[PDB]
Amino acid sequence: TLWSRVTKFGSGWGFWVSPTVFITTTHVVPTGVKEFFGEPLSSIAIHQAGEFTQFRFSKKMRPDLTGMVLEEGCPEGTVCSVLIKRDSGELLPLAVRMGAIASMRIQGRLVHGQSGMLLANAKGMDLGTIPGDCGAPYVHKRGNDWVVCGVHAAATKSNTVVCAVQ
Ligand SMILES: *[C@@H](O)[C@@H]1CCC(=O)NCCCCC[C@@H](c2cccc(Cl)c2)OC(=O)N[C@@H](CC(C)C)C(=O)N1
Ligand SMILES: [Cl-]
Ligand SMILES: [Cl-]
Repeated sequence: TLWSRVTKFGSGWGFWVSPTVFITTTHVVPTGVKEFFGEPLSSIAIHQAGEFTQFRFSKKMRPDLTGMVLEEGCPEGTVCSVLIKRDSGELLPLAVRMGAIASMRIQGRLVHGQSGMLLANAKGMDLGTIPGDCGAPYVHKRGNDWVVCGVHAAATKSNTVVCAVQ
């Protein structure tokens, strides 16, 4: 069910935190549209800053899901999994050790987020390092309660990643 939250969106992915809250990276979001997921813009509260986008829908969009904890990044040193899917729906998690919060200009856009380091398989598949992989969530486990703390925004050709954080 965790992976059923990861949804193809625009030029990447996003993540359902709850039935009404969807997060993604700003640069993958469609532009010049009258709706997202069939809902009018009048029924969505949208907040975008520092390459983090949050949609709060007035209607229950993903009632199949429970709510989980969304936090604004994680402590330095946390090991997260980036829940990358590819177009088949295949599940390809990327393990990352997270570093410090900062704001970094990457290809003209300011990313407010956390850099991290990837922990040969990933490279063979360009995991995290193709445009279609952005928006995937960074998660870690607190007991058996899952915490999402960012969205994939950037990564070097070849092993630093950046997730945008609220
Ligand atoms: C998702 O859209 C994509 C994932 C990262 C990716 O595709 N990397 C392969 C291309 C790498 C180009 C360089 C990197 C970069 C530059 C400087 C610092 C860092 Cl850590 C990474 O460019 C990006 O990652 N740029 C991302 C889009 C920006 C608007 C944030 C990007 O391509 N993300
Ligand atoms: Cl879940
Ligand atoms: Cl910007």
